[PDB]
Formats: sequence, structure tokens, C-alpha cells
Amino acid sequence: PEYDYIRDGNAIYERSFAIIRAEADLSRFSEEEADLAVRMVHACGSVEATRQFVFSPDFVSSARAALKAGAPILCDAEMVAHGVTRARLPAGNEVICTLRDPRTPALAAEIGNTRSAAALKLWSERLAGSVVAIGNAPTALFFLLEMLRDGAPKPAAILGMPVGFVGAAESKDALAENSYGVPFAIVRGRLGGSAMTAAALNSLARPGL
Amino acid sequence: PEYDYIRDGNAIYERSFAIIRAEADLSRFSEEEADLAVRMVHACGSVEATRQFVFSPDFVSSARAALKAGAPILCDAEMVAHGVTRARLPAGNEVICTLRDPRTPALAAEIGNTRSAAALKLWSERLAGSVVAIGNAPTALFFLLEMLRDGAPKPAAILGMPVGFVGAAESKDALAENSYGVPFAIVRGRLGGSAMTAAALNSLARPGL
Ligand SMILES: C/C1=C2/N[C@@](C)([C@@H]3N=C(/C(C)=C4N=C(/C=C5N=C1[C@@](C)(CC(=O)O)[C@@H]\5CCC(=O)O)C(C)(C)[C@H]\4CCC(=O)O)[C@](C)(CCC(=O)O)[C@H]3CC(=O)O)[C@@](C)(CC(=O)O)[C@@H]2CCC(=O)O
Ligand SMILES: C/C1=C2/N[C@@](C)([C@@H]3N=C(/C(C)=C4N=C(/C=C5N=C1[C@@](C)(CC(=O)O)[C@@H]\5CCC(=O)O)C(C)(C)[C@H]\4CCC(=O)O)[C@](C)(CCC(=O)O)[C@H]3CC(=O)O)[C@@](C)(CC(=O)O)[C@@H]2CCC(=O)O
Repeated sequence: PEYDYIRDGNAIYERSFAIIRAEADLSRFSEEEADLAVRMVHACGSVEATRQFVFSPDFVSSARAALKAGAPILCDAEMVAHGVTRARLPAGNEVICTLRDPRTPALAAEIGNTRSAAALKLWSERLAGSVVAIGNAPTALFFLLEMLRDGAPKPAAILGMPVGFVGAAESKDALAENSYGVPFAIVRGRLGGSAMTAAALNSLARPGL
Repeated sequence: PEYDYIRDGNAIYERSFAIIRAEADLSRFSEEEADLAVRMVHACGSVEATRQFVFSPDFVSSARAALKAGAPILCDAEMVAHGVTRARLPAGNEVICTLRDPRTPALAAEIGNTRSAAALKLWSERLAGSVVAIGNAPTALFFLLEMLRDGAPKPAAILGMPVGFVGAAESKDALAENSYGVPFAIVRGRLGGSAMTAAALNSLARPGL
């Protein structure tokens, strides 16, 4: 056979974002949130995810604000962390994920949680005005919420986009319910994911393409 | 507030796979393919993806066959590669991805393709009975198909699960149309993804949990 497919990524990129814009309904989204929406949709191939996207009044502004002023991303997974295209970061923003950190399994044990959650303890001195990215683990999100309630230092924003069938749904609305003084963004419901999260990060740290 | 969420991953894992089995329709799937289906669904939070899953008669058998006999996974992305839980691999199967390889951008240039595709050239001496994993890039899939047509050495199987709005759809059915003598597995349509792919890999390299 003779394959007549496109071999130019930017071309691909151009017609990809194009097809999407042409299909996803992005009306209620802020000219800036939209960007977020479309790559998110891009990364997942689902034009409907948009249905669940939810950004606190100033989420984009304040995170894009911070991700621009240097603020570190704190990924709950590594898929997410490896979805962030360094080449697109405003100011070499750190993509941190202590999931596979040597002391997380033990923090999980003594405190009684999950690696993804205990991991947040290693975040202890990096919450300060940062952009949290949890696109894989709701316990992490719930744990992050307790910290805050118990006198913790509010991050710059909170990407509550973990994906799941157990706990993700609640963790996320809980973020929305009482986010202890910080903006958020979540994909309410079961949907979420490293791709969408990273995609969202990618959108934030640099609009368009 | 007082959060009453579950902090035990295996518990989470137990009720996650449980909720799914309880919701996804897995009838036409092979008792073994099913496993694949459910984690895939797990990784994405979409019970419907199953609708698009498609495995060539012997895909599972021959890849699980190979992934068991040592056969290397050749990831087209790094998200996918970082979704493979080493802890679950049959025999330390290599998770290879030459996307971020120093010579790919140049292979893309001289031959006129995309990194993800030219990258496959670095696969040249690893196609031999291997399990290809393309959960991010259809040009890679199309390119892989040309190689085969032009006298290339058939991989052990082919995970045609790239996700996309341009080319992914065709690349995938093309895999199905003429896969040059090798089994496949694709998520027909736009859906696919590193998670689902990796999830699928994870399922293959070790059933259940
Ligand atoms: C960043 C990125 C890249 N994608 C590449 C691989 C690019 N993708 C592709 C595709 C078809 C695609 N991509 C995707 C997603 C993401 N892709 C992304 C993400 C994070 C974008 C977002 O949503 O924010 C998202 C996955 C979120 C995460 O996993 O967390 C889709 C799955 C949606 C897919 C679909 C396109 C379509 O068919 O419409 C390309 C065009 C080729 C494959 C093919 O044609 O089949 C490739 C570049 C090249 O090879 O020249 C990459 C190296 C591109 C670049 O040069 O800028 C860059 C990583 C740079 C680096 O290593 O730092
Ligand atoms: C492998 C894996 C892990 N997931 C962990 C992080 C585990 N997940 C979780 C979740 C809530 C989840 N997970 C997911 C997916 C995958 N998860 C996977 C994948 C690849 C499974 C598959 O589909 O094949 C898939 C993502 C495919 C890819 O990205 O390519 C979902 C997104 C579906 C999510 C949903 C669960 C639910 O709510 O129903 C756990 C339970 C905690 C977070 C929370 O409760 O909020 C965590 C372990 C722990 O902390 O004890 C991990 C370390 C688990 C382990 O110990 O075995 C292991 C990686 C080991 C390693 O580092 O090698």
C-alpha cells in the first residue's frame, strides 16, 4: 500500500486544534480558560470533557500568574509531570512529584494514607503560592485539604483534576466546597487524568501552541 | 471540616475495579482481554471506551506471550512509558521510547516525518517479536506500517492505541486493514492515550491487580 498521511506535527497541531475548536462548545469559558479547555480536550480526544471542566473565578489568572512568576507545579503523579512540555514553561517552572520519593511509602504507613497523599507532606515547604497538580489521586487532594484546615499555607492554586471511580468525585467537589482560601480547577466527576492535567498545565504555562 | 475518605490504595483498587466491573459491559471480551478492558477503563474513568477497544484474534496471547518471554515494549510516548508499573512486569521487560532520543528530530527532518515517527527508525533492531506501544502518535503507526510493507521484521504485536483528531483514526484502521502479518489492538476512533495504553500494558504484563 501507499500511505498518504500527514508527517508534519505543527500541521497536525494546526488541524488538531482546528478540528476541536470546530467541535467543542467553549462558550462559558474565559477567552483564557478556553485555551485550557481545548488542549485538555486535545490531550484526551474527547470533545465533551469540557462538560465537566470547572475553574474557580481566578484559577487561570493566579496560576498563570504564578507559573509566570516562577511558582512550582506539584504533580501527584509522574505521567502528569512527564506531560509538561518543558519547552513551553514561562520560567523553567519546576514540575515536582514526590510520588516515587523514597520516604512516601513510609509516610503512608505511619500516618495511614496512600503514597500519593503522604507524598504531599514532602510538599510542606512548597505549598506557598504554588500550582498544585493532582491529575491522578484524590486522597492526595483530600489530604491537601486537611493540611490547609489545620493551619497550612495555601498554594497559589489547585488543579483538582485527579481521575477516578472512588474518591476522585468527592475530593474534587470538596476542593470546590471549602478550598481554604485558594482558587481551583477540577474536572468534576470521574474524568480527569495526567494527560488532561498536563495538557491543562501546558495550556497555562503557554497559551495557543 | 472532617474528611471521611478512604486512605488505602488496595482498598481503593478493590472498590475501583469493583465499581467498573459493575458498570462496564465486557461480554464480547475474552476472559483475558477483559482484564485489559477494565484497567483501560480504570486508567481513563470512562466505562464506554470499551466500545472502541479492538484486539486482533491473538493480540493478548502473543504479546502477553512475548511480554512474558522477555519481549521489549516500544512506546511512542513517555507518558505511556511512565505508566508501565515496573513492579508488575513479567520479566523486567524494557519500556522503550525513542521520542526524546537525540537523533529523532534529525530523522524527522531528513526523511520528512514527525519525531514520534522517525523515532521508529531507532526501533530498527528491536521490532523482532516485540510489543509495540503507540498510545500518542499515529504518524508513528503509519510509519511503522510502511517499514513492514518494505520488507521490515514484524513486531510480536502492535498496540495501535494512539489518541487523536487527525490521523489517529486512519493510522489505526490501517493497522487493522493490513498489519503485515502481526496481531494488533487499537482503540478505533479518536480515543486512545498513554494512560489507556500503559493501563493496557499494565494489564497484559500482569492480570488482575
Ligand atoms: C507536549 C505535547 C507534545 N506532543 C508532541 C509529542 C507531538 N504530538 C503529536 C500528537 C499527534 C498528539 N499529541 C497529543 C497530545 C499531547 N501532546 C503534548 C501534550 C502535553 C499537549 C497538551 O495537551 O498540553 C499532550 C499530552 C498530555 C499528557 O499526556 O499529559 C495527542 C494524544 C492529543 C495527539 C493527537 C493529535 C491529533 O491527531 O489531532 C505529534 C504531532 C506527532 C505524532 C503523530 O502525528 O501521530 C508530536 C510532535 C512531532 O512528532 O513532531 C511533542 C514532541 C510535539 C512538539 O514538537 O511540540 C510535545 C512534547 C515536548 C516535550 O517533550 O516536552
Ligand atoms: C500503576 C498505577 C499505579 N497507581 C498508583 C499511583 C495508585 N493509584 C491510585 C489511584 C486513585 C488511581 N490510579 C489510577 C490509574 C492508574 N494507576 C496505575 C495505572 C498504570 C494502572 C493501569 O491502568 O494499568 C493507571 C495509570 C495509567 C497511565 O497513566 O498510563 C486512576 C487515575 C484510574 C486513579 C482512580 C481510582 C479510583 O478512584 O477508582 C492510588 C490508589 C492512590 C491515590 C488516591 O487514592 O487518590 C495509588 C497507590 C497508593 O497511593 O497507595 C501506584 C503507586 C499504586 C500501587 O501501589 O500499586 C501505581 C504505580 C507503580 C509504579 O510507580 O510503577
